[PDB]
Amino acid sequence: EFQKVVVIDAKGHLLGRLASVVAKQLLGGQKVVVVRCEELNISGHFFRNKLKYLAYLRAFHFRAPSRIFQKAVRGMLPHKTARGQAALEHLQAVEGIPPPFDKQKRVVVPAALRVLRLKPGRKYCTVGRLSSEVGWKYNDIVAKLEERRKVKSAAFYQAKLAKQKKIASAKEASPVNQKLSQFGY
Amino acid sequence: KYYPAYRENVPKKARKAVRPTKLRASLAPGTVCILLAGRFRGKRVVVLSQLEDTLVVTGPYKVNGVPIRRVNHRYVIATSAPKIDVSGVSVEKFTKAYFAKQKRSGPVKKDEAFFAENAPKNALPAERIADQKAVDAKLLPAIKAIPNMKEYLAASFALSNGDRPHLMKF
Amino acid sequence: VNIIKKRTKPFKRHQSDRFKRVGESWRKPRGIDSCVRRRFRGTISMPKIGYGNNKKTRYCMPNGLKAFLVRNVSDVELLLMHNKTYAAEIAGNVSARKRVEIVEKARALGVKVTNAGAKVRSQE
Amino acid sequence: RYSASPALETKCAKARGAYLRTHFKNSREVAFTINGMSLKKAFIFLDNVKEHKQAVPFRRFNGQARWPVKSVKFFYDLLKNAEANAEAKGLDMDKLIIKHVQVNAAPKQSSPSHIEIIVAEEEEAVPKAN
Amino acid sequence: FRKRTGDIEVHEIAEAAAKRGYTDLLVLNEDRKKTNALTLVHLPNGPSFYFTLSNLQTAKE
Amino acid sequence: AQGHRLYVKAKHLSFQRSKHVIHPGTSIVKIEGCDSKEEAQFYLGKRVCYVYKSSKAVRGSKIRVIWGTIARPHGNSGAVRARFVHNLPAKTFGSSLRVMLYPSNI
RNA sequence: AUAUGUAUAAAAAUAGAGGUCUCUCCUGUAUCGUAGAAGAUGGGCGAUGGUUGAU
RNA sequence: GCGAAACCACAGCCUGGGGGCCAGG
RNA sequence: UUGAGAAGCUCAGACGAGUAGGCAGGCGUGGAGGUUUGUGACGAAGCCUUGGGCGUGAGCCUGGGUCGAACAGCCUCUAGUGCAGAUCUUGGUGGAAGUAGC
RNA sequence: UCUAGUGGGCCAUUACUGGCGAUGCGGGCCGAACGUGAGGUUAAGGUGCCGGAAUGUACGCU
RNA sequence: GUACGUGAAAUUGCUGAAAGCAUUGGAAAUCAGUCUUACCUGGGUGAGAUCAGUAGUCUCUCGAGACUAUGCA
Repeated sequence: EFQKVVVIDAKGHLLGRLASVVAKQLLGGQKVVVVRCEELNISGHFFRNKLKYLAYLRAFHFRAPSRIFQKAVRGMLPHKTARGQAALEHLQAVEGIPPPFDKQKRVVVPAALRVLRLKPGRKYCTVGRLSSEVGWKYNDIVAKLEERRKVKSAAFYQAKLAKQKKIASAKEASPVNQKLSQFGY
Repeated sequence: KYYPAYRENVPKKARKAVRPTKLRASLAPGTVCILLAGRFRGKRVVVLSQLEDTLVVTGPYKVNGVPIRRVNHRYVIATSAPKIDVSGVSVEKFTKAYFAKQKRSGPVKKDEAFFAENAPKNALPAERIADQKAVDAKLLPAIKAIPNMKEYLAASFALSNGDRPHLMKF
Repeated sequence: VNIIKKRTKPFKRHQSDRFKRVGESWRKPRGIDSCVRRRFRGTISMPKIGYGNNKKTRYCMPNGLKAFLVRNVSDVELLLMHNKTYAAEIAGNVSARKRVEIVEKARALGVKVTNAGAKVRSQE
Repeated sequence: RYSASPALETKCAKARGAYLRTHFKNSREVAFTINGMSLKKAFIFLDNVKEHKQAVPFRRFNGQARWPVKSVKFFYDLLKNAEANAEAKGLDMDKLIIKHVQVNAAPKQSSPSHIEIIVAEEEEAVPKAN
Repeated sequence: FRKRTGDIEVHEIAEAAAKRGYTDLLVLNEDRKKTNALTLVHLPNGPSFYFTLSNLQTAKE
Repeated sequence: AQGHRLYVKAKHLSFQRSKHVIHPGTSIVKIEGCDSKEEAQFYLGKRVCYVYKSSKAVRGSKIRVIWGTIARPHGNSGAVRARFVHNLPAKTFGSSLRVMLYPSNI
């Protein structure tokens, strides 16, 4: 099932797997937005990606986690062609969750999840912490904003669940739900 | 002008005999089929008889407003809905000539074709309406007795998100 | 039979686009290092006999007839027995006096004329 | 023939000069400058350029602005001729607009140029009666 | 404007339009995708004029 | 909800091609919900179309349709090969096609 | 100063979470909306409903 | 104001690998 | 059954890179003889053309515009007969450049 | 019987043998000898993305 | 219109539109051609000719063409 706009929570996803999934979607005409890019995970110890980046530091050197992921997708696209540049403009990778996107459903990619792809006990790095060490200086405020949004969203879920309780109780109250329940619904 | 004037390459005798068309198994008369193409796409229609190539089908005109029409067996979805009693209505009158279109004619003279105000309308004649009403009379008790038929046929078939036709069983 | 054409594009000469001094008529590339003569990828094609069209529908215009150039009225009367096989074409140097006489004769003969509306007007 | 007909004959005037002993490139830049102006404004502009007030910009042959005296002298007389041709043709002098001024090269004899100017009246739209 | 159809002739349209209350029939003659002539007949038997149009420009042009 | 739809959404993926040579005469189409070559056998022979806009009022409409047909499966992941009456433009990669349900056999 | 119903918002973990000592997860094949001359014209029964456009 | 001439396959961002080729910046 | 341009028509099967080099058939130009009861001031030739057509091609036919006096097909004859280049010859015209410069 | 053209060199395995040279095409030496096409199927090499094709299945090391 | 028959290309200006070698198609602009009026059958009305249980002339070789009368079964 495909639609025009998807929001992907990047927490617990591997950088390469998620970018490759994202890149294939973009070339298919699907507008993709990736949020919480600083919770992205990378296989290997912290120093390994750290020496990878400082080698890259030794071209514009960008430190933000959202633009770290954007570079990963960019190498997986035909950027030299008008088709690739069109696809890239369809991708909006952001850190944290902007308010326009926190009120919408967020899907996850099972083929890219770290839990389903990394053996337990394997060391893994986080893009947010790696970026914060190479020059990024906004993880304090991003983390603080995350708590406020998480608190507000948690209250919304409680309100949604409380409203759900009434209809859930009224479901079995009506005898129609049990009159012809043989249909499987 | 009768002795040929040209080489007249006569076609070699083709050995393509005409055999009766084997329709689908699920297109039995009386079944409810979803119309897929035409002006009445998405309508659910009861099959009356199996013509040589098409199916003579009609929706009960008081239900969905689908008159007596032919439809190709490739443009109908045969559903597993319970069949409607159609043995009570004569169908032998519905032949190829019955559904044919008015042969081109319009006897005209060379003063009214110019200043073209003579074209009549092709309004369906009375006996077509009478046959449709007679069919409705012979079909309505069959669909009324079994529940949900009247509302099912007055409905329309339409897909939505999450509906996968390759897995849905009609 | 239907008039099948294996190819519809002209076989432009190599580098005819680069230079105005180089015409677009086909010349075989006589060069010994010519990449295009070597039939690399993307190199423009060269006239081969395989593009030759069906002997049954060679010389046939899209309407299945063959052009038969005609200079006067006596020519269109030759096509009396071949009007399903040939189409008359009035030469460019035939005047408008004769063109009318050619077209009127050919009309009774049941012959298609490819350029019957040329050099003339209608009065009705 | 004149290269362009941007108006109707009753509402235009033309003047031309052939094999004028000047420079083709300087004339082209002056012609580009005064194209599209009005006859009153162009006359002011050419006098200003003459008396070191405004400079003719160079766009294609920049190699910027300059004050080509020989070129503007030719264009001043040609426009005076076109204005006079509008008098004899019974044209108004307030809507006169330089519609098509063109400079073409001449047989090398140097770089002489052919200059043609067509001045028309400002086209107007009458109100629709509705 | 009645589109000319069939085997009707200018001497037959004139009679037909005469009995239908028309008083002047204009026939725009074209061939080869250009309107080159215009014949008008004054109904029912009035003088008929034959013109050859030229420089035919439409409002877009 | 609104309904009135009798088609399955599909995407124009790319042309049939090798690594460096492309074939515009056959196109690769991904259908919604079809994820294996066993399920792709259902949609073979169906009529797929590309619908787009224009500027000229051809018979009083701004709509234009290029029809087609599904020919065979492609690969293992439910992609199919679609032949269109006119080869689809290369600019319509990732565009949205419409897989009608006719001709039907189920 | 001047686009084919475009539907679905908790957090964190996979060597545990949520809800009230007890229960659930093991994907959304789910949930909300889905009949109408592309959505016509009327009548009855039961609740104060549902969907909305404009203030 | 006057006014050339030589010259000109074609043109002009870097790195690596085999001034346009390949992969990147 | 009409399908002998017997140099015609018809059946079948195999095959298809190509430098040097060999063989064959064709396209084009100037002039010659014959021929087309050939074309032409109701427009020859030439030229222009995002008009159309034919041939694998060399090329040919044609519509429209321009033009104003001659031209062509077919069968043979003949040759000062086919160009992208020779730091080719002659003429014309560019970028350099309104630069260097006076 | 005649009658044209050539009697170079390079690469690789074991003086020999092939290959290059007069030879384009798929892959990046391997594969494959070429008329114009339609369809089917493959060789070599491949199926995360760029890139057509399993983010296949199973057994193991890092 | 003497810088004069025709007036090619290179080349230059202006205006208009678009954009910043091949394959395949889209968009825009343009273009080619495209048919209905005929076939058969029946009748009515007249027409004639190659028809006349019909008369003449000329040219060819009995009858073959071309005619001029007269009739219309």
